[PDB]
Amino acid sequence: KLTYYTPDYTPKDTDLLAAFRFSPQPGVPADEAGAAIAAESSTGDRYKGKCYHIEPVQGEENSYFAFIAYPLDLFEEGSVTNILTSIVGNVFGFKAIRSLRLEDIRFPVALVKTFQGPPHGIQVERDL
Amino acid sequence: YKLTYYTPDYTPKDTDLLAAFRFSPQPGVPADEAGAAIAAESSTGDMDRYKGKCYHIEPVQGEENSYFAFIAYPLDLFEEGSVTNILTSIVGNVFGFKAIRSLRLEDIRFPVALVKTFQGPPHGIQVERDLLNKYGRPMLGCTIKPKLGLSAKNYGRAVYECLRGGLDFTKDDENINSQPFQRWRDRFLFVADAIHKSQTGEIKGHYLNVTAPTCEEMMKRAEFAKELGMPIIMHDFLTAGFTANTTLAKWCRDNGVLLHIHRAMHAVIDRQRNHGIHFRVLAKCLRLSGGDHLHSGTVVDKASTLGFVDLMREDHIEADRSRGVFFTQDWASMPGVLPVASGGIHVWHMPALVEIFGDDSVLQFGGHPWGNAPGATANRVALEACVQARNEGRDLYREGGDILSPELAAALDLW
Amino acid sequence: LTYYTPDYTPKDTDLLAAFRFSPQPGVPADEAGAAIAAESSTDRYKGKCYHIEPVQGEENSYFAFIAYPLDLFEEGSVTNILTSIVGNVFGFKAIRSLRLEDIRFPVALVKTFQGPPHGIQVERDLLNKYGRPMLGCTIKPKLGLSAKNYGRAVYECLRGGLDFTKDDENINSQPFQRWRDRFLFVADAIHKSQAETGEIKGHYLNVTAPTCEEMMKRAEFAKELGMPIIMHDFLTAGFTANTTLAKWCRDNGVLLHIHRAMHAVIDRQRNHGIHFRVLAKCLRLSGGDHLHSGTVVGDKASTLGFVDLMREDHIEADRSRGVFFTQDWASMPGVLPVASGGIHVWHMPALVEIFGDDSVLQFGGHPWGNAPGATANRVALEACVQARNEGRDLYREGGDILREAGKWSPELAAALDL
Amino acid sequence: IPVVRLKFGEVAEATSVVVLPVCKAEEGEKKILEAPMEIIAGGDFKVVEAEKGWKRWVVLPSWNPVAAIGKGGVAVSFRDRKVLPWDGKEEPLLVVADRVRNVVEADDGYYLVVAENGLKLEKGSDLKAREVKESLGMVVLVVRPPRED
Amino acid sequence: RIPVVRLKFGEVAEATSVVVLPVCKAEEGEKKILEAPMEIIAGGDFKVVEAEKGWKRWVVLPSWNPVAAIGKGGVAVSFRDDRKVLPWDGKEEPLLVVADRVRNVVEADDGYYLVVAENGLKLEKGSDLKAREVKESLGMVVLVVRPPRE
Repeated sequence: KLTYYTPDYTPKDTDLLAAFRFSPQPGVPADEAGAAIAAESSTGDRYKGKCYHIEPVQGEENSYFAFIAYPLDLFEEGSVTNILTSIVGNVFGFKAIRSLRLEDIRFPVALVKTFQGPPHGIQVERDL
Repeated sequence: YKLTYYTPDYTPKDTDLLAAFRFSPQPGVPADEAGAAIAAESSTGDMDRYKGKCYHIEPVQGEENSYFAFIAYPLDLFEEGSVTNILTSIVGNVFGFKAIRSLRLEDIRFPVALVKTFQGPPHGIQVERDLLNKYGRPMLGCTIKPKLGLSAKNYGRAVYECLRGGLDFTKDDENINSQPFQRWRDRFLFVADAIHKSQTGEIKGHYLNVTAPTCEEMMKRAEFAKELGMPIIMHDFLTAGFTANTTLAKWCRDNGVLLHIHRAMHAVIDRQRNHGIHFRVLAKCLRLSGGDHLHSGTVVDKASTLGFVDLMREDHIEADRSRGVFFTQDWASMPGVLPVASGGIHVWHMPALVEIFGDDSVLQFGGHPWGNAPGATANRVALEACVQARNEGRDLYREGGDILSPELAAALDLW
Repeated sequence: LTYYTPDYTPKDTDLLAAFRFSPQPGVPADEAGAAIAAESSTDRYKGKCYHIEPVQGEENSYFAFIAYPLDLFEEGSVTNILTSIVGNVFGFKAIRSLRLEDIRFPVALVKTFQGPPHGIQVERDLLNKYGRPMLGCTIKPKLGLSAKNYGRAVYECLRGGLDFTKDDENINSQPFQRWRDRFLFVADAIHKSQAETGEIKGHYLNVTAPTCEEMMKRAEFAKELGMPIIMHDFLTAGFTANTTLAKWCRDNGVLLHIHRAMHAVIDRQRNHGIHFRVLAKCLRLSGGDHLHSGTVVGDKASTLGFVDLMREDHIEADRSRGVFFTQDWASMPGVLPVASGGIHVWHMPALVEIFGDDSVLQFGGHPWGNAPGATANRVALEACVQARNEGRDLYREGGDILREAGKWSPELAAALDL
Repeated sequence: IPVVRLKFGEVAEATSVVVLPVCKAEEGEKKILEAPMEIIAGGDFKVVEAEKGWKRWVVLPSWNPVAAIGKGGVAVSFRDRKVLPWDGKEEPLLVVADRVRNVVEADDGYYLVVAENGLKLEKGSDLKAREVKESLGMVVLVVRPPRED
Repeated sequence: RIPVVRLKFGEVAEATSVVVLPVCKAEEGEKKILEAPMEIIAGGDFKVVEAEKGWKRWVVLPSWNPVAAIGKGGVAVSFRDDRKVLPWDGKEEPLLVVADRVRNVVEADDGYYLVVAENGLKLEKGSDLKAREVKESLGMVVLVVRPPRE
C-alpha cells in the first residue's frame, strides 16, 4: 500500500485526477482503502496511480474521500471509452470497500485537446 | 574532374534548361573552379548525357568577389510535369557547397519541350476575365479586420459589407485556417451566405483559405467550397508545398474554381540579396505548377519587380539584364497569372498602381472612417477614375492628385 | 511597445519562439522586439515579447523571446504553425536580418500531432536490429542506369552486409528510368539478398512525386512489393504532402525516411532564415522515422543539440548547445538521425561515439567493388561498437581498432588502404 | 589520463607546435626539477624558445591533455622487467607530466614520485595515505608505440 | 611550383600527430644544414625520440603528409624574408622551408632545390640547375611553411 498512498505528492499539470467517496468494510483503514483504489484502477513506476489525499466526509460516519492522480500516458488520445474503462472498469467491485462512488474528474489540458468536443457549441449554435 | 564541367565554347541547345547563379567564392578559390563545381554538384555529384555544363562565367559589375555562372542541364534530367523534381535537382544541395561563401539562384530558362509537360494555370488571365465577366480594369479587393476572435456570423457580416460596397474580392487572413475560436466549416458557410446576399448584380467572391495539414483535408475543404458555389479559393504554396499545390491546381481545373496563390513565406528564401532563391524563379515555377492569381507585392527594385511581372504574364520575354531577366523565355502559349499588388497601399496610390500594372492585375487593400462599405466605395471610385483617366491619355503620375459621393473624399481628406 | 513586456512569465500552454536579429540603425532593440511579436501575431490573440537579451560579442545583434497563445495554432498542423510564426515576419524594414533559432512546443500542442509513424524503439523491433547503429550506402553511377543493372547493384550491396541502400534523391521518375521498373527490380534485389542472409534489408525507394495522388500510387506499389521503408523530401515537396504520407505510413506499417534536400537554402547562412533545429522539431511532429542530420567529422555543439532534441523525451535548456527552451516531448517517439557526407570507414570510430547506437550511418569506391565495400563497413562498425562496449576509447584508439579489424578482414584491410 | 598510440590523423581537428623536455627515469627528480618550464612558440618563424637549453627534446602531439599543460610540461622515458626473455618485453615508456600541478589533490589522478631506483607513478590516494601531499609532476596521459598493425 | 602549407592560428586545439625537425637559419648558412642531425631515431611510444647529434634549435611541425613522408634527412630552414628565397611573389614574412637532403640530387625538373647562392641560401628549380649542370644540392624542398596571421 506504501507504493500507492503517498501523502506528500503534488499533482502534475498533465495528471488526470479523480475524486472518489467510499465506505470501507468494517475494520478496513481509510488509507489502506484509498491505496487500494489507486492500485485497482491503475497498474496494480510511471504507470500507476497515486493516492495523494484522504479526508473524512464531514458529518458522515465511516465515509471518506480519496484523491487519486493518474499519469497522462494511461489514456488513449481522444477516447472516452478508454478513460472510463481505466478508471471505473473494476474498482467498484473491490472487496474491501462497502460502496464506492465517483464524484469528479480533472481532465488535464493536454488530454482535453485530443478530443473533438461539441460539434458546434453554444456560440456557433446561436449563430446557426 | 574539377574542370570539364566548365566548357566556355559550349552553345546551349533549344531543349536545355538553363540556370543563372550569383556567387561569392571562398578566398583562394578561382571563379571558374567555383562555376564548374556548381555545375557538378547540381548534376552529377553515358554520364556526358547526364551532366550539367557551365558555359559562361562573368563578374558582377560593381561587386568585389562576386560572379555569375550560367549552367546548362539536359532535358532528360527532369521528370515531366514536376516542379518538385526540377527544384530537388537544381537547388537540392549546391547551396551547402564548401568552396562558396554564398550562392543565389537568379533565373531559370525552361525549354519549351519541358514547359509543355506542365498544366499551367487552371484558367489563366483571359479565361478568368470571361468567367468573372470583368473587363477593362484591374480587380479590387481587401482583407478583413479584425482578424482573429470573430464569430463566423460576424465575420460573414464584415465580408458582406465589403463586397456589397463595391469590391470584387475579399480575402481570408493567411493565419486562419481552422482555429479553436473559429472552425472552417462555419466560416465557409457564413462567407458563402455573404456572397449570396450580395452577388450589385455581378459576380463576387472570397478567397477561402483551403490550406490544410493533409492532402485529404485540403480536398475536403476545397470540395465544400465547390458545393457552396465559391468561384475562387486560396493556398499558401511556400508553406504547404509544391506537391500539394500541384494537386490542388489539377482539382481546380477539373472543377472550375479559380486558384489564388499567396507567397506567404518568401522572405525566408529570397529577401537577402546574396543567398537563396530569387522570387522570379519561384514565380516561374508556380506558373508551371498552377494558380491563376499570384501575390507579387507592390512597387509603391522597381525594375526587378516589373521584370517578373512580365515573366508571369507574357508569352515571350526577351532577355534584358536591366530588368533581371537573364534568359529569353518562350512560354509556348501557356496562360499567364494575374499579379496581386498588396501592402502599404491606399486609394492615394491608385494612379501609380494602375499605370504600373496595367489592366491585368488585382489590387488588395488592408481603415476607412465610416465603416467598411464606404471603404469599398472609395476604392472602387478611385480605381475607375484612374482607369478612365489612363484611357484619356492622362499622366497618372503627374495628374494623379487631380484624377483622385463623399466616400472617396473622406479617404482622401484623412490622408 | 505595446507588444513588449519586460516582466512576463509564460504559461505552460504558450508556444515560445527565439529569434535573432539585427535592427536597422536608428531602431532600438526594444522596438524591433515588439515589432517581431506584432508582425507575427496581429489581446488574447496577440504575441508578447518578454525578453530582448543582446548576443555577446556581435554588435547590433540581439535576441527576442516571444510567447504565442495556444489558440493561435491549428491542432495537428505544422503548416499552420510555420505560416503563423515565420510567414511574413522576415520581410519588414525595421530589421536588416532575422533568423529563427528555436521553438518550444507546449505539451498541449504536441499531443495533437501524430509524431513519427513508428519511432526509434518500434523501428528497431520491426527490423529486429539491436545493439548497433545501422548501415547503408548509395549507388554510383546515379543517373543513366537501367532498372535491371540498378537492381543488381542493390542486390550486391545489400547481400554484402549493408542494412539499407538509398535511391538518388534526384531521381523520381525520368525518361531514362521509370519508377515502376525501378521499384520492381529493387524489390527483387531485396527479396533475394534478404533470403540469402536471413535478415531484413531495405531500400529507400523514393516516392517523392508531383501530386498527392502520384505520391500515393508510388507508396502503394512499394507496399504491394513488401518494401519495409520509403523516402520523401519534406522541404521540396513540403509539409502538407509529408504529413499525408506519414499518416499513410502509420496505417500501413511502412517506415518513413526523410531527406533534407534544399535545407541549405533556408538555413546555410547564420544571420538570416530558419535554423535546422526548428525544422527538425517540426518534422518530428509531422512525421518521419529517420532523418538526415548530417555528420560532424566527414558546429559540433549545435549539431549534438538538435540530435538530442529529436531523440530524447525531455531536453533541458542549454544555450551552449543551441537549445533555448526546455522541451518536454510528452512521450512522443523520437526520430532516428542519419549521418552522412564525406564518410567512410576511417571515420567509423568517431561516428559511433558521437551518435551512439540510435542512428544510421550512410556511407559514400571500394577497390574490389560493392560487396567488399559493404563488407568493410559492416566489419568496421561491429569492431567499433564492441570496442566501445568494452570501454576502449574510440577517439584515441580508433586507429588501432580499425587496423586490428583490417588484419582480420581482407575487405577492410583494402578499405583502409588510404 | 589517456593512453594513445602515436597514430596519424585519428582526430581531424587541427594540427600545430607543442614541446616537452625529456627526462629518463634513471635520472631521477633532479632532472625533472631542472627541465625548462616555459616553452614558448612565437615570432613568426615559430621556432620554439626555452628559458633554458635541454639535451633531449620530444614533442607530444597537441592532444587535449598536452595542450592543457602549458607551463611545467615534461616527458619521462621509462624502461622495463621481464622474468623470461622469451616472454615479450614491455615497450619503452614516456610520461607527460605537469610539474606545475605538483600538489597532490586528486585521488584518481596519478602523480610522478621517486622510486628506490628511477622514478615511479603513484595514485593520488596512495600518496595521501603515505602522507605525501606533494609530487614532482601530475601524469596527464599514457604511452604505447605506434602500431601500424 | 613549391608546395606551400601555411601554419595557422588556433591549430593547437587537437593535433593527433606531430613531427620534429632541426632548425637551421639563413644567417647560419649551408654549414649548419650539413651539421644538423639527419637520423632521428624513433624509439617512440607516443613520440619519444633521440638524435644522432645534439642540436640547439628544434621546430615542431604537424604531421602534414609531405613532412611525415621525409623521415630521415628532414630539416627546416628559417628565412627572414620570403621574397628573396621564393622565385615568385612574397608577403614580406618569415619563411620556413622544409628540405630533404636525401633527394638532393637534381632529378626533378620542376622540383625545387635549396642551394648556396652568392647572397645566401636560395630555392632553385631543377631545370635551372640542370642548365648550369649542378648535379647536387643542399636539400630538396618538400614544403614551404607560412606563419600564422590575423
